[PDB]
Amino acid sequence: ENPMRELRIRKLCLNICVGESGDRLTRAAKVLEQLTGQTPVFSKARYTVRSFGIRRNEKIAVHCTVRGAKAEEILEKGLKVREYELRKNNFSDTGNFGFGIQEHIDLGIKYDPSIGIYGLDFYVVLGRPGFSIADKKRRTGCIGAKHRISKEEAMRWFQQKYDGIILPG
Amino acid sequence: TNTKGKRRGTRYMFSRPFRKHGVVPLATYMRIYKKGDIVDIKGMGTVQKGMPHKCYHGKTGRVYNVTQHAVGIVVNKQVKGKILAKRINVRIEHIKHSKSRDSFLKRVKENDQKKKEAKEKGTWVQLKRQPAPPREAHFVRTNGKEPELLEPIPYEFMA
Amino acid sequence: GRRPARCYRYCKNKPYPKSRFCRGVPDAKIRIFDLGRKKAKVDEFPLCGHMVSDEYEQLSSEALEAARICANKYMVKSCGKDGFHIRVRLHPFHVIRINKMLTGMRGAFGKPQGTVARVHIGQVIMSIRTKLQNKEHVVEALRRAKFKFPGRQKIHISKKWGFTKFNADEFEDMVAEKRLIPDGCGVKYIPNRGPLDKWRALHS
Amino acid sequence: FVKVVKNKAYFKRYQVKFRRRREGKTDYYARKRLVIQDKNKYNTPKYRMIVRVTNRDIICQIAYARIEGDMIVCAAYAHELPKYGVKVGLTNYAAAYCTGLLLARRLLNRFGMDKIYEGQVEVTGDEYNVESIDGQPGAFTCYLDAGLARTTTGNKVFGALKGAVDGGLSIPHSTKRFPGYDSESKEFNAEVHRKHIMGQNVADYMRYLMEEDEDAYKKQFSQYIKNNVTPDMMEEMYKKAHAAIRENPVYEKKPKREVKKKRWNRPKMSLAQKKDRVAQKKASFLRAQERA
RNA sequence: UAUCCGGUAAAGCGAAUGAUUAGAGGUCUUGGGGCCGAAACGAUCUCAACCUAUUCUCAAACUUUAAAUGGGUAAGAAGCC
RNA sequence: GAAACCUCCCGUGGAGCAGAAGGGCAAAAGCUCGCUUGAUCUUGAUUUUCAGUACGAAUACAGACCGUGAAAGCGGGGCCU
RNA sequence: GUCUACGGCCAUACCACCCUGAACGCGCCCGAUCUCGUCUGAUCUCGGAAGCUAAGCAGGGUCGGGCCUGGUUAGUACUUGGAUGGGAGACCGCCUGGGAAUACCGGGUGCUGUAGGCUU
Ligand SMILES: [Mg+2]
Ligand SMILES: [Mg+2]
Ligand SMILES: [Mg+2]
Ligand SMILES: [Mg+2]
Ligand SMILES: [Mg+2]
Ligand SMILES: [Mg+2]
Ligand SMILES: [Mg+2]
Ligand SMILES: [Mg+2]
Ligand SMILES: [Mg+2]
Ligand SMILES: [Mg+2]
Ligand SMILES: [Mg+2]
Repeated sequence: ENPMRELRIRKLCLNICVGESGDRLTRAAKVLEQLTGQTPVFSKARYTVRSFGIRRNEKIAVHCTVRGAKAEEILEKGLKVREYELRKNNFSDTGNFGFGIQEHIDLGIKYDPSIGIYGLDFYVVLGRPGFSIADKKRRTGCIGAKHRISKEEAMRWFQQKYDGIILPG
Repeated sequence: TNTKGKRRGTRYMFSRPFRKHGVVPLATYMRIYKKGDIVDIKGMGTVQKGMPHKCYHGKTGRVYNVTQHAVGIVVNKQVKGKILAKRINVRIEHIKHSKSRDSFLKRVKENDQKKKEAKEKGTWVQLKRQPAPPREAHFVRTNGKEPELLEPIPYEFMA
Repeated sequence: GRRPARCYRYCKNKPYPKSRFCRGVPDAKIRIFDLGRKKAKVDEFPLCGHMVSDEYEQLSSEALEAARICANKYMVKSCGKDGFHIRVRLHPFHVIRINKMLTGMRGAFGKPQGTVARVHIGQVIMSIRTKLQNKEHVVEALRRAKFKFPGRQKIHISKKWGFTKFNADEFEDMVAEKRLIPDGCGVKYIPNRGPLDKWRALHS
Repeated sequence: FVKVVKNKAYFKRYQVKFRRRREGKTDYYARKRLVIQDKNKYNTPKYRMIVRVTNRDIICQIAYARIEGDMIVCAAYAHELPKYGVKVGLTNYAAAYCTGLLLARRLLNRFGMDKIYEGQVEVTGDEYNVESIDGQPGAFTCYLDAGLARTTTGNKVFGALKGAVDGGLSIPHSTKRFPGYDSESKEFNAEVHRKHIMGQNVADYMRYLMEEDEDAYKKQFSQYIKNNVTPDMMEEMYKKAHAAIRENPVYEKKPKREVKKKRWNRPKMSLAQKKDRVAQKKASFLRAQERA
């Protein structure tokens, strides 16, 4: 009989790290645009790495955050591709979870020989009502303690909500 | 030979005390210095505009000018043989009221009270101060119990 | 090779530790500041025989080594290999300089010759713990080690249990209640203060 | 496991920030600039028209800063506007205007400058500012203290400012962030602003919802529908309120008494009790373990 | 007699910075070498660095503390009301 | 993959602020944007070296013309040396 | 009793976890037409008032850490002035005045200004 300790999805985060810049990256942006229904953002590199073939301030990856119903919908698709299996290690200690998908066409998008096959990275930030305190401007605060989402508490949400398994190992 | 640099040897002088860095609390800025107010300079690292020179740190002096956010202040500085009253412009943050004078003002106020009163009475009262005199004749009552004997203690080597 | 100890005896200079500034310091002769059965519990070695200085002088790193060896060698021959623990309690930190002469006194400021420890009057140099059986052998072990130092030092037997800070008359009583708790060579002192869950680990 | 970030040492070296900075209220960087005087002014005040928008409220205060703690010359709230006419939408721009007006009028009645400095009555919305009349006591002057409000075009803080200005306080302002200014052109309307002042932006949204879907309108404007406040009744309502404010701004409080004087709180536990508690826990721990 | 200033002596390092001994505890990390293991955070040691309480000893160019001696002002008619 | 990008949490500053080092700095003095030319024109006063002369460097004002900001303000080069 | 707004001094106010919060407030909260701003109404801005004290916030708790303040440490360390004092020196004792700091052990754990609520 809890009132508003209702574990919800705060945001879903998506990124395609191509590590190439120029055209490959712009091509991947289109895929994220098709999936989410919103322009994404290019993230540039922190610094040069000669092994990976990237340069400081060169555009490596493209990412985008989705919130609310659209986020819920795209999360569902991602889980359908994964077949509603996650692991113990997939949940973070902070009560969030994430998972990859090995190719975006499995969600529900058409391939193209140009616009190829970009795999991507679902990360789900769970939350609760009254989590905004942390990031609002004026009378900020920390979200108590018996309020923070444990790893276990997010696992049981996922087991309930999306009917998942959470396999061991 | 030493460097003539302005801030040479102010590693500890202009350095905010332990756990008192950060914002300068506002009372500092919002208290009024008139002309002729005795004021004790004390540099402060945070505010760097209008710092006084290291020689005048610790020195007290009187105010002779009051600009927007600074105060001209006559101080005495010694120079080998000769003392030079000289006038420096220090930004408020490096300055306090010297309480030195206030105890005197209190004493004048007490004398004026004690001069208005005790005039219609006739009994003239001690107005001047007087140094701590010899501590008077008095009895010490060793009430019942005798005094406690104190032997010096025998040596032993601890460490 | 190196100078006589004579010249670098008295504590003349300010302390000149090996640091950012003082570098290219050749390493100290003494290195192992303790030996014997150092893996021994408080209760199986209570004696605490110190060698205490009586001059404000400098002991060379070389001297401290020689003294240690001297004391350890005799301890082993006397009682046994694993019947004592010796703690040297002066590390050579102070660096000691050497203006060398193949120009004259122009620009003289030394290179680091070596290291040295400064000792105050009443400060401890070496210390040994063993059994109440073995008082005599400790005394002679330190006596022998005196001859490797300059100046004058007394050998003194403490009123403390082992190498602890706790008076040996009170030790056993403090242990049983649980003011004190064994902790390798040392002994952890538990006070009142700490949350009551710490208290509940003891008394159980 | 990891290195414990917060040791004894950490706390030992740690400096707390100021209380109001911790609490997340006072921007001390801005406060220094805002509030202190030029020393050659000496003991003359420096007033600020504080404006703070709460979730359900709008507070406007005028205050100078004394060393004991900044003193409030005069204050007006949004929850007073029920007296004057405004029933609902009290955190809204139009109410913010009223609050700021009310404040200005209240201040002016204290100094006897109610009759002088009538200010702007018709409510144009345009650039207005109060010239001090010669041979008469000068206009009151204060500065706008926004606080931690992101001052952007159309912030209710400036609504209160506008109200005060129209009330007759010489507060300096541009019109760059009155709602009506166009960022991609750089001119002011002052008809757009007028509408916002008289709740027409609310009224229109009230009309747009009723047209679209009844259920949403009913949800969004429940307390508007209760009390009977229609879209076409809106503009008039605010104009009446302004006139009521203008005619009498004075505050009379309520004569509060008949208090039981009881402790809702919990008093602090005495040393001896705490000293006892631990002894009981110790005893309890011993007696419990001497069984199993 | 009031009232400011100070960072030397001392002290401290279970307080920061830097140095530094030892055992207790810790698969935190992980390793490199082992021994018993096909191999296994399996068992057993080990030495690396890191950490949890403790412990030994230090600093002209470190310091939470912090003296003695010391430097300003002030102690009225150019002042009060 | 120890290192690419994203996310949550801890984080008194252990980073950064052109350079030596010291001080100073967290809804900044750091970073990222937006608009700019107070690094402009002009009297004196003062400080620092001091002989209490210069230079340099600085501090407080005052008069102009500007910038910026909703505004209080801040700005006549570089957080201070 | 206590809160809100703006505060002063800036830990006796900090941190950790635990409990309790009447009424008014403060909040979370529900929306995005307009204003405004985002990759994203998350923040920011705006329009609200269906829920709820879960969280923030307040009050209390912990043989809590920290901080504040006493003791102890100790008349110890150090130190002004003095001697044809000692000592081969290193250093030490005395006289004359001044006099600290850890460890260890206690107590305390925000005060309060202006303006406006509530407990009528
Ligand atoms: Mg020879
Ligand atoms: Mg020398
Ligand atoms: Mg601001
Ligand atoms: Mg010095
Ligand atoms: Mg020293
Ligand atoms: Mg000018
Ligand atoms: Mg700069
Ligand atoms: Mg929202
Ligand atoms: Mg709550
Ligand atoms: Mg609760
Ligand atoms: Mg405590």
